[PDB]
Amino acid sequence: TVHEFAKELDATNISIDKVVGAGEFGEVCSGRLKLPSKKEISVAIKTLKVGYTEKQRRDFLGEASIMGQFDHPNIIRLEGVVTKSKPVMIVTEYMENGSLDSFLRKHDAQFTVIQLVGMLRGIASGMKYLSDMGYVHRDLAARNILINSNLVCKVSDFGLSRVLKIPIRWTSPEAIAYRKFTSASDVWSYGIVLWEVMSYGERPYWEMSNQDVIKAVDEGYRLPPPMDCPAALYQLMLDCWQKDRNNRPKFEQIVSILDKLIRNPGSLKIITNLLLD
Ligand SMILES: Nc1ncnc2c1ncn2[C@@H]1O[C@H](COP(=O)(O)OP(=O)(O)NP(=O)(O)O)[C@@H](O)[C@H]1O
Ligand SMILES: [Mg+2]
Repeated sequence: TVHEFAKELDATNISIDKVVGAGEFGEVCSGRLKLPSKKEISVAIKTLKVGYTEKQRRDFLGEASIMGQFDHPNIIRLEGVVTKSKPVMIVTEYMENGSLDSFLRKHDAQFTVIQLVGMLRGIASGMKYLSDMGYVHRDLAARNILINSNLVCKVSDFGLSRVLKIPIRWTSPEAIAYRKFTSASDVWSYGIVLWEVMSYGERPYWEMSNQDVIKAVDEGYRLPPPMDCPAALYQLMLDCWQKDRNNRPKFEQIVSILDKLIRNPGSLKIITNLLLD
C-alpha cells in the first residue's frame, strides 16, 4: 500500500496553479502545498483521470509507493498523496526547468562543461542511492530526469522500476537479449544519459531501426563522441558501455570520477555514424 511510504495530504493544503504536462494517468500541474509547519512550497501535482480503471489506480499509486521509499537530494521528493478524496493526487517537489532532455535541447552549446558535469554528478548520486536500496530503474534516460531552477538534476519516473517499456536505446545488450536487468544495466543506461547530456539532448542512435541499434551495439559499435566532448567523459561513456557488465564501473565509482573532474576542471580541457569500440 501507498500509505506505508506516502503521507496522506489534506487537500485544503493544496492549491493548483496551471497545467504543465500530461501523463499516462491524467494531467500534471504546478501549484503550492502548505506544510504542517505553515511553510508553503511549490509542488507538482499529478491527478488520476476521472473514470479511472482499478489497474490505472494501482499503477498510478504504485509509482508513488516506490518513490516514497527514497529520500535523497537527487531523487524526486514525494510530498504525499491524496486518496481519501477524488481526484486522487500525487504531489512531488516542483522542478522549474522540467525534463532534462527537452531543457538541454533549448540550450544547445549554452552551458559550461562544469555545469554539465554538475548535472551528471547529481544523476549519478541519485542512482548510487537507488542501487544501494536494491532497485533497478530500467528506464534511466534524460527524459526521466527533472531539473530545477538551480540546475539540480533528480531521478524521476519509477513506472518501470523493480526491486532486485523496454526502452531499447537506453537498455544494455544483456537486458535486451534476455531481460538480464541489474544495477550494471542501469550503469549502461547512465552511459547513454551521459551521451545525451553532452550532446544537448540529441536522441541516442538517432532514428536507427531498432533491430540495427540492437545488432550494432552487439557487434561492438558505440555512439560517437559528442562535439567538443572531453576525453575523460567519452572514456566514461565507453566504460559504462562495456560488453561485460562486470567490467562496468559501479555508481559509487562514477560519482567519484565526476567529483575528481569537478575538483580538477583543467582535466576537462583535453578533448576527444557509430564507432567500433
Ligand atoms: N516535479 C515536476 N516539476 C515540474 N514539472 C514536472 C514535474 N513532473 C512532471 N513535470 C512536467 O510534466 C511533464 C510530463 O510529466 P512526466 O513526469 O514526464 O510524465 P509522463 O507520463 O512521462 N509524460 P511525457 O513525458 O510527456 O510522456 C514533464 O515533461 C514536465 O515538463
Ligand atoms: Mg516523460
